[PDB]
Amino acid sequence: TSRLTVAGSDAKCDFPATQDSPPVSGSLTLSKGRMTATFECSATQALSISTIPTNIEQNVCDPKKTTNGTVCQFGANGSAGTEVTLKDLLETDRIVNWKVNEQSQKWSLELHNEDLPLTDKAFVVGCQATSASGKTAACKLTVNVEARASSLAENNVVTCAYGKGSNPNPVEVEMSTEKNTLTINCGSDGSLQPTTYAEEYCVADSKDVNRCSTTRFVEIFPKFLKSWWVTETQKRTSATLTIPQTDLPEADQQFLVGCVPKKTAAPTSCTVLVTVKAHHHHHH
Ligand SMILES: [Zn+2]
Ligand SMILES: [Zn+2]
Ligand SMILES: [Zn+2]
Ligand SMILES: [Zn+2]
Ligand SMILES: [Zn+2]
Ligand SMILES: [Zn+2]
Ligand SMILES: [Zn+2]
Ligand SMILES: [Zn+2]
Repeated sequence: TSRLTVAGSDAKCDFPATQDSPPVSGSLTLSKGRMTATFECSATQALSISTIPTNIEQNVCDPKKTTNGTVCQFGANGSAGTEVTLKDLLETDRIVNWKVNEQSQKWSLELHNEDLPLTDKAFVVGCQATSASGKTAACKLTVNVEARASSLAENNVVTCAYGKGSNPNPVEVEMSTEKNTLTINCGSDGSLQPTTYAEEYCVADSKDVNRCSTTRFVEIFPKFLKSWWVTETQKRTSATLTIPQTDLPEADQQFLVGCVPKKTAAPTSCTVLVTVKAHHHHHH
């Protein structure tokens, strides 16, 4: 016998059955503002509980990774893909793991903003209780992790993401004398748009990088040179435009670039709508 309870981002599995049974299954979602999941597994005195994967403090299951490394087993028959680390599933830099609560086992997973992926992710963890050749029951928990939002940071650095909820609107960016640079980071999941960004932009009227009509940058910046763009050379997924401060246009112009999911979780594109303000002192 198995029982799963879920309220917000806290899940509890509780384990004398009529017959045997598939894993009791449920889900929860982590995102900005709901960054901590908890998982508890408890059983009556005669049952031993294990987790799936066997070490939850090191690994989670990727149901998408089936051809593999080590398989995530539920019961004698069941499978939920393969063991991955969270940092690998999330494609992020910081080591992130479920943590045992020290003080009926319970675990906590706390994401930080920097842990939020560029694309929508899901993983699976579970508990299995074995009777004293013994009978099992299990709970299966799917945790969906929503992609970070595409965003603008100081010094006009754009972080693009591609999740279902990542791109409600274009990211609006101002350039002017005091703010004469633009950096676009597509990450390894994305590609700079237009592909010809070193010479061209997308006409801004579409407000959507997915509807990109290319036009030459010289048409709006008469002094434009290709050298105004520098691309990260090992990383061709980031580039920075620097308009020399005396070379800003004499009238306001607007252009669009961005990041599209790479020509191959990632349903949306990142549109960056740039307004170039002539005769503008942002801080004064
Ligand atoms: Zn942190
Ligand atoms: Zn921090
Ligand atoms: Zn990826
Ligand atoms: Zn062209
Ligand atoms: Zn002027
Ligand atoms: Zn100024
Ligand atoms: Zn301004
Ligand atoms: Zn400022």
